[PDB]
Formats: sequence, C-alpha cells, structure tokens
Amino acid sequence: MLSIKDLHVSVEDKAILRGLSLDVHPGEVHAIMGPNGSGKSTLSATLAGREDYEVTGGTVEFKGKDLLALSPEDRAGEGIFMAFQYPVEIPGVSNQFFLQTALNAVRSYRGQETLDRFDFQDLMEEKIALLKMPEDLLTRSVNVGFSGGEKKRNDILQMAVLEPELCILDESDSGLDIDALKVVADGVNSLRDGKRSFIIVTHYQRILDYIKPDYVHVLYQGRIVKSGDFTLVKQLEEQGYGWLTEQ
Amino acid sequence: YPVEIPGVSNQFFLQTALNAVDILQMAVLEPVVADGVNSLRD
Amino acid sequence: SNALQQWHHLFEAEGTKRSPQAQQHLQQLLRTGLPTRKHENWKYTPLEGLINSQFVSIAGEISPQQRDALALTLDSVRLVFVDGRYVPALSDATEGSGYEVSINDDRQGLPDAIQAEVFLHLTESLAQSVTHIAVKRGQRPAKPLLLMHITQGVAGEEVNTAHYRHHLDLAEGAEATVIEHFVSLNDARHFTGARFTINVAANAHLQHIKLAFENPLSHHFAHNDLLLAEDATAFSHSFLLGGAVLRHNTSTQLNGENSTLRINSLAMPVKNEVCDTRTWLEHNKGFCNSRQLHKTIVSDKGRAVFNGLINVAQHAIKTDGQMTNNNLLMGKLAEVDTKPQLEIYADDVKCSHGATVGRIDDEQIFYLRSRGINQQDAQQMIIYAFAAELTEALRDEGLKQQVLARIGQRLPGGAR
Amino acid sequence: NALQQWHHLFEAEGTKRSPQAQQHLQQLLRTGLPTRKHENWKYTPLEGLINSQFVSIAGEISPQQRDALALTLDSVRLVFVDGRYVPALSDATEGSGYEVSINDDRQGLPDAIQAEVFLHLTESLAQSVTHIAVKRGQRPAKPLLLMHITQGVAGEEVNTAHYRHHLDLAEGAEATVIEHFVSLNDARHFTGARFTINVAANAHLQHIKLAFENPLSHHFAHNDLLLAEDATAFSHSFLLGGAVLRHNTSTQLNGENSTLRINSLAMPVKNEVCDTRTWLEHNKGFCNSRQLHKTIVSDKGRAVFNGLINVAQHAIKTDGQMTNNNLLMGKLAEVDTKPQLEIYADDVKCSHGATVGRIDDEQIFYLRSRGINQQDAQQMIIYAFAAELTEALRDEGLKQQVLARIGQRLPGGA
Repeated sequence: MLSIKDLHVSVEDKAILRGLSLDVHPGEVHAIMGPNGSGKSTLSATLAGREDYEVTGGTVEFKGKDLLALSPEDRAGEGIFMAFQYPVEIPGVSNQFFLQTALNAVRSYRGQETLDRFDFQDLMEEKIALLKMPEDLLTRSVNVGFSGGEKKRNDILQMAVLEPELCILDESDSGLDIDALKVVADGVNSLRDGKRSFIIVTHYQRILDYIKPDYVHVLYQGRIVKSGDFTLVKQLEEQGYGWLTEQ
Repeated sequence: YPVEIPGVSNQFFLQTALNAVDILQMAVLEPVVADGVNSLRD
Repeated sequence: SNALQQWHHLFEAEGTKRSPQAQQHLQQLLRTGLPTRKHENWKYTPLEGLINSQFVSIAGEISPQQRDALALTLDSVRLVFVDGRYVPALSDATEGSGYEVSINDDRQGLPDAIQAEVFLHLTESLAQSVTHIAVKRGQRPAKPLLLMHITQGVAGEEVNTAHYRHHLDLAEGAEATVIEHFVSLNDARHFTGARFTINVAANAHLQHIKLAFENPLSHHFAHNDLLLAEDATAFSHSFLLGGAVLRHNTSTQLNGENSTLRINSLAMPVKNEVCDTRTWLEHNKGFCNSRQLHKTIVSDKGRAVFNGLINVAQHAIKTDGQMTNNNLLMGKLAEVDTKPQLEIYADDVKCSHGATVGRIDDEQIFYLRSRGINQQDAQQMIIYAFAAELTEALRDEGLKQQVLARIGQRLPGGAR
Repeated sequence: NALQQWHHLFEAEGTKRSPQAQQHLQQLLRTGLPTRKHENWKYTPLEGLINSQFVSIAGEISPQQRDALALTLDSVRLVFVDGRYVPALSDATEGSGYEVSINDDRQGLPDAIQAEVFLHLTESLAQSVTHIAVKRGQRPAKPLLLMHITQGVAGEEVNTAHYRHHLDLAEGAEATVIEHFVSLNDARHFTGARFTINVAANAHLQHIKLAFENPLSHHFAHNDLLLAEDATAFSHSFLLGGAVLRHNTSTQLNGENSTLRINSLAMPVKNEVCDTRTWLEHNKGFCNSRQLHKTIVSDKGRAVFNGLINVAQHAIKTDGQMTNNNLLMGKLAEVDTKPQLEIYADDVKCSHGATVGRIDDEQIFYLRSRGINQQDAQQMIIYAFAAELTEALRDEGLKQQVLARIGQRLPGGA
C-alpha cells in the first residue's frame, strides 16, 4: 500500500533524506529507528505533508497514487494518520467538535456517511475508556491542560475514532513510561485488523515490547541501511549504539 | 489562603518579622497542623 | 472639490429647516476644518478618497423586496432608514412594543458631545432628523429594537452621502437591546455618517450591537456616546465588517458609582481597506468596572487601526478598568496600528492594557488538516475560535450565525 | 524668550560652531517649542524652563569636589564639568581599550533616528563631541564611566550645559559604558545630553545611565542605539534626579539576529515629573527586543511613559515585547502611559502591556500581621518592585549605590 523509493528530502537547503526506500504492505507493523539527525522527523514530516520539506528526488506512492501531490487533508482522506511527537493544543475547539468535523470530512472523502450524533458519542465513550481519558473529554478544548502523556493518549483515541489505513507514530512514545506505553499499546493494537499497517518511528525501543513489529529498519544519514524482524533489536544492542537506549 | 510576596525571600521575610517581634512562621516566630501547633504549647 | 464647501452646500440646500443645534455643529465643523495626516489622531486613517470629492444627498426609495433581501433574519421591532430618511412604510409599528418612538428634527434635549470631533459635527449638522427612543422605568421589551440603514450610491463620480442620528434614553430599571445595522443597496460607493447617543439611568441595562456591513467602496464615519449614571450596566458590541474606510468612535462617561461597562469590537479590513476602531472612556466616579476587548483580523493590503483612551479622574477610587487588543495578521502586506492611552489620576485603582499582534497559528491549522479537515474549514474554525469571546457576547445564537457568516466570507481561504 | 536666548548662546561662540551644529540650530528655530497640544507633549511641562533667563558658563571644580560626588567603582572615568571634558580630572585612557578623542569634528556622526526639539538644542549647543571607539574583537578590562558634573549659578539665572558623546563598538567588540549625572550643589541648572552608540556585527553593548541630579534642575536627553547584525545591546536607565526629566532612547535594529533590551526606572516624588520614552524600529527580521519600564510615583509626582515600536515590512521573526508597570503611592499621584505599535509584518510576535495600581493591599497586611510595621512592609514591596530592574546590575557595589539613591525617595528615607 505504501511505496517509498529513492526519496531525497532537504530542509532549508540541507539534504536530510538521501535516497530512503521503504515498502509497507497491508497488515504490517514497521519500526524505524536510528540516531537523531538521520531522518526520523523529515520522514514523518514528508509523509504527513509539512510544506517546508523540499522533495528533490524519489517517489512516495500510496494505494497506487502519488502521495506527494496530495494536500495534508487529502492524505488523511486516503487513510494516513500521524500521531504527533508533540500533539497540538487547539484552544476554543472542543475534542467533540474537532473529532466530529474530522470524521465527517474523511467519511465524505472516501464516499461514505458519518456516524449519527448520538452514535458518535457511543463511539467516543468507548474510546475515552479504552485510553483511560477524562470523561469530560468531549467538552474540553483539544489537548488544553493535558500532560504530555495525556496528549499522546488523545492522539491514539483520534486514531481509533477516525479509522485510518496507515498509522504513523512519530516518536509518540517519547516521555512515556511502562504504564502509559501499555495504554497506548492497547489503543494501537486494538486497531490491528490484518489490513491496516503501522509505522513506528521510535524515540526509544521500549515501545516495541508492547507493539511488536514485523519489520525493523535502521536509519543512517537519511537512508535505511539495515532491515530485519523483531529479533534485530536485540542484535543492535550488541553494536553498542548510544541512541538505542535511554528515554 | 496564604499570601504570596514575590521578590521577598522567606529569609528576609522571617528575619525581618522576627527582629520586629503559616504554622511554620508560628513556630519560627513563637507567638500534621496540630503536631505543629501543639509543639508550641509551653 | 472642497469637502467642507460641499457639505456646507448640503447644509444650505434649498428646502431645509435646520435646527439651531445643527447650525452650531456646522460652525464647529467649519471652525475645526479637516485634519491632515500630521494630526495626532489621523496618522493612519486616509481621507484622500473624501476630501476632494463632489457630494450629493439623493434620498431614493426601495421596495420591501429589496429591504428583505438585505435584512437580518430576526424577530425585532424594526425601524428602516433609507438614504438618511426614516421610511414609515417599511418600518414596524412601535405601539405596545415597549419602545416610545418619535422621529422629528426637534433637538432641545440631546446631550452635549463627550468628545467633539470633525465627523461627529458633520453628522449632527447634516442629519435630516433625529430618532427619539425611550424605554420607560422598569420596562424590559421582549424584542430588540433594530435600526436598519440602507444607503445607496449614485452613478457617476459624485458621492451620495447620508447621515443618521439616533438617541436612546433608558430610564431607571429599564433593560433593552438595540441593534444598528448598516448595508449598501448595491456596489455604488457612498459616504455614510452615523451617531447614536445613549443615556443609561440608574439600575438600567443596555445591550448595544452595531453591524456595519456596507460595500467595499464606501466610507463609514460614526461616533456614538454612552452616558452612564450610578449602578448602570452597559455592553456595546461592534462588528465593523465593511467599507473602503471605516472609522468608528465610542465615547463613554461613567458619571455614577458602581457601574459596569463593556465595549467590544471586531475589525476585519480586506484588500486595500482601512478599518479604524476607537474608544474614549472617562471613569469620573469611583467603584466602576470597565472591560474592553477589541480584535482585528487583517488580510493582505488591509489596515486595522485601534485607539483606546482611558482617563481615570482623581477621587475615582476603586476603578477597575481593563482593555485588550488582539490583532491577527493574515498576509505579508497587512498592517495594524494600535495606540492605547492611559491617563490615571487616582492611586487606589487596578488599570491595565494589553495588545498583541501575530499571525494565525499555522501549527494548529496543519494539525486540523492532518486529521482530514480542509484548509478553508481549518482556518475558519480557528478564526471563529479567535472571535468566540466577541460573538458569544451577542447572547443571541440566531444573530451570531449571521455575524459569523459575514466573518467567514471575508477570510482569504473562503472567497477572497 | 527661551528660543531667542538659546540662539544667543549659540552665537555667543558662533565662530566655533560646526556646520552640523548650525544645521540643528536651524531645525530648532524651524520647529520651535511645543505646546501642551503637541502630540508628544501633553503631560510634560516646559513653563518652568521656558520662562527662565539662561546662561552657559563653565566653572572649575577640584579633585575633592569630584571625588565627593563620584561613584565608588573601578573604571576608566572621563569627567565633564559644566558642558566640557576636563583633562585635569579625567583618567588616562592609554592602554585601556578605549580610543578616546575630544573635538568638534562631527563628520562621521550618523543622522538622528528620531529628530526632536531638545535633541536639536543639544546638538547645536554642545561644545565638542567625545569620540569613543573600541577596536574590533577588543574587550576592555574596565567599564567606561562618563561622569557629568553640572552646577547652577547663584541668583535667578539658569546655567545650561549640553553634553554630546558618540561610542563606536567595532565588530566583535564588547564594552560596558556608564553615564552618571550629578549636580555640584542645590542651585538649579538645565542639563542636556545626547549619547549615540553604533553597535557593529557581533558586538555586545551594555549601557547604564544614572541621572542623579538635584531636585530643581531640568534634564532633557536623547540617546540613539544603532545595531548591526548578530549584535547585542542592553540599556538600563535609572532616572532619579531633576524637577523635570525627559529621556528618549531611539533605536534601530538594522541587522538580523540581534538582541535588544531597554529598561528604565522612574521615581517621581514631590511635584517632579519624570518622562521616560523609547522609539524602536525593527527594520530587519529575526531580532528579539524586550523593554521593562517601571515607575513608582509618590506625592504630587507624575510619571510619563511613551514607547513606540515600528516593525518594517518583511521583518519576519520579529519578537518584541514592551512592559510598563506603574505603582502609585498617594491620592495625588499621576501617571500617563502610551505604549504604541505600528506592525507591518505578519510572521511576528509583538505585544505590549501597561499596568497601573497601588501597593498590593493584601501583601502589606500579611506582612504587618507578622510584626513588621507598615512602612518597612511597604519598603520591602517597593524594593521588590524595583528589583527586577536593579538586579540587572551585576556589579554588587554599583547596585548598592543605585539602591541607596532609590532609598532617598522612600517613605522612611532609606
């Protein structure tokens, strides 16, 4: 469903991604790792659609379409959802109004209908519970007054409500402990239906103990230079990499 | 509802109040809360 | 063309029984003359499109169909004014409405101006009539009084001009909502002048709303006065969303203790427009609380101007006055000039002013878009959040939606 | 009238007037003196000044008189008396890191950022110009101190002295300069000053001004700050002297990535009027500016604040803030504040704020209920109010002398 080939991306004229290639098929969980400065954020930013990232070469195709030509909202319509490393606060906009508007939007795109007012709520409650979220979520302003850990969990709730096809966790495990990691894991895992795919851009490896990947990839100067299955993580420990551990 | 006084450290605050004459100030100025008040029973 | 000459001519027009009050303002108008860009209060507001123009005062007539097509959807007691003239046939009856209304040119009671200035004098002198409105003691009308203004321009290079004058007396215990709505009949430019003075007696409560929604080529110069006695409450909300150049003044005097005042305004100038929102406030007695929230959203080549004077007299102890001005700039060619001015002569007070200038929060817009909301809707949601405190103060959902519709229509990611 | 007299003082030594001085004298006579109707003169009285008979004479002062008024501080001290640099009282500058030249050659002086009446008066009357320069990369071991000692004459005449200095910090240079103003005695005088500073790329400037003249004099000054790119500048002014004081600091940020801080403290008591004003132009983007101006007005005193920030088109990434906090002590105290903004770029973060009120009624009682009398309680709070500004003086010895000057204006007197 997702095919990235020889991707080159620069930021403010600095070459960050230098020929990144990645293949993701339905039902797969992929983990992308590596040191800071090797492409993690540029990769996520490029896929999501940040406008300050110049693609100087390569391709990114999703569901047989050129993703790079789609605006951010259309990429979401197509099915790509990204859990932010730093979820944004939207003062004056309730989670309910936000989610409702977002759901209608992607449902419209995609050619289907949205839930029915009260149903939308039966869905929320279920998710607010799944992620141990404040029962007064719907009325509060998106992420306002939330701790970092709560913002991460909110993003997963969004993920479960908007039902995307490709879920990207952009170092969204950062700052989370075993407890939060476990709740976040229960949220993401509940989305595994054998069709949706996941890309975990790790801040650290511990998240992979709860969301076991099928594929593991290592970045080096904007390129993936090593791929394997979950067992590769233990192999990388023998390399003594400083980025491998410590949150 | 204890009052805040930015720019004035307790040190300068206490020292000034002492040389002039919450439970903590009561104990330091000698005029869980109980154990702090009861200890002042002389 | 000599603007002062032109207006002087309109004042003397054949068939005009002008009042002594109007004559005194005419003299003041000719005494003070027109300010230049060097004048303290005119560094940012252009008068070029006015000082050298031919002015005419053509009072046309419209049909209920034309009125309806421009009218707000609201259940109110509606008085209609067209090209400076009250039009009975297009207005609602006032008997039993809770509003005592008389329209004539008798001006014996009208109060003196709080802050005299050139355009206030122009309107006082050219207004063809005064709308005398009063709400008796203890009366709380069920419906808001709506003053609808329909002004039109004429073909050619001549500038049709209309000046409206209204006065409201809220007796003791009276509580009312009054709305002034201004619109253009078509695309032809015109010069609108308006002045709404209001006296608020003890224990009276005022809810004032102004909706200046005229076309992109017109000039709108207004000056409203609010006089409050003791234990009075007054809220004024202005949505300045129209005109090439708009300059609105609200001068207020708190002449009684224990009064509460709120004056808000939203300015939304678009391509090449100048929206000037100004206030003058005098805390003459103590124990009064005043709050002001003025926001602006400026689009490419637009210019918002804010000026807020607050004078606190000596002995006005326990004065609690605040003023906030938040400005949002939409493009690299947008401009904003803001000038708060505090003159405080009493120590036992709590006064403050604050102003910000910045552009829409792009990170929030991208966040909304990454979840599927298109650019236009994301932008609108954030602007509405920005103006939320002003629109919710309307305390009228039906009206709120129409004001929001006007706001949304002036955003770049909407129509431009 | 005043304008006629000043013109006379200008001509009294006409032969020695520079072309630039002559140009300013012309502008002075052109614009004339403002009335209370002028936009920037509504709250600052000039009557006590324009109804006077002026003179301009330079007298001799001994090392003892200087020492008795001097700050206790290790520095390179240049001494100016009654309008002129005094060699016999100044420190040697050889090998100090400061290149100093005193002459009336004004060829290299930059134009005024914001021309105004008193700036013109000072330029036109100043006897000479103190040319100061710090070579590229150089970081003088000691701060430069410019001590001004002005005296009034016996009788009704008002002696006037006008000082002019220009400092140039070359690329990579780092220096601290202190302006100290004192009165020889109780006789009143009219002091005019103008210190212009050019900060080059990567240069770092620290400016401190101590206006500590007597209770009856007039002090009208206008300083200019010009910053290139990657430059830093901190200006701290403690306006604690004179019957009427009006200080302007005009600044232009003409280079990207610069940092600017401008603060001032005003404490007008007993029918004094203290006027602190700033003019700032963010002409280039990516610059950060912060201003904190605090005043404590006590009796029939009046504090006046005026701050204008102009952000030029395309000056993206501008980050400017301005704060004016005013503390009124008595029922007859007054404060007029006009923070202004002219923003022509959208991608910026600009804000300003102004507050006016009396001493926190709750903090005082809390303190008093603990044994501290009212006065002591209020002094503590006043000092805490001014501490945000005084704490910017890292030299403890210098800070204490400033705090002592502040103490002279407090209820207790200390």
